[PDB]
Amino acid sequence: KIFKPEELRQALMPTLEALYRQDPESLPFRQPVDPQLLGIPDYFDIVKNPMDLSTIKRKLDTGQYQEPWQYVDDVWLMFNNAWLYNRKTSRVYKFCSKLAEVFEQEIDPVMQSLG
Ligand SMILES: CCOc1ccc(C(C)=O)cc1-c1cc(NC(=O)c2ccco2)cc(-c2c(C)on(C)c2=O)c1
Repeated sequence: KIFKPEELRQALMPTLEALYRQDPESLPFRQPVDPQLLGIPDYFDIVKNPMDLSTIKRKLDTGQYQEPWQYVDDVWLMFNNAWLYNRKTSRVYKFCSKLAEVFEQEIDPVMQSLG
């Protein structure tokens, strides 16, 4: 179907806020990765399509998504980037896995209610 921006925002924002409420696990993901500020200069050699919570939130707030799977795609892109770049034993990788667990619990009833 065709989705109105306000409809997508009201339905999907709670799933995004569930990620933000994870503390400390959302902290690596709330703003875009700046490899200079973080001291990880090889980041963009590995992560070619960056994504983060602030970008997703702004896109959802300002109507940049036409349909809900575009939002889901961006969330998983953020997770996949972090699992690709960070080592399996690293703190940031483990934090990512926690966010993905939360997202999987929240997203399916919302997607079913949408469409
Ligand atoms: C270099 C190691 O950091 C990273 C490496 C890789 C990635 C990714 C997303 O692949 C992200 C980080 C990372 C981590 C944290 N915090 C913690 O790990 C933490 C908090 C408490 C305990 O541990 C904050 C920020 C951060 C940002 C993005 O914007 N601001 C502002 C920030 O502070 C970035």
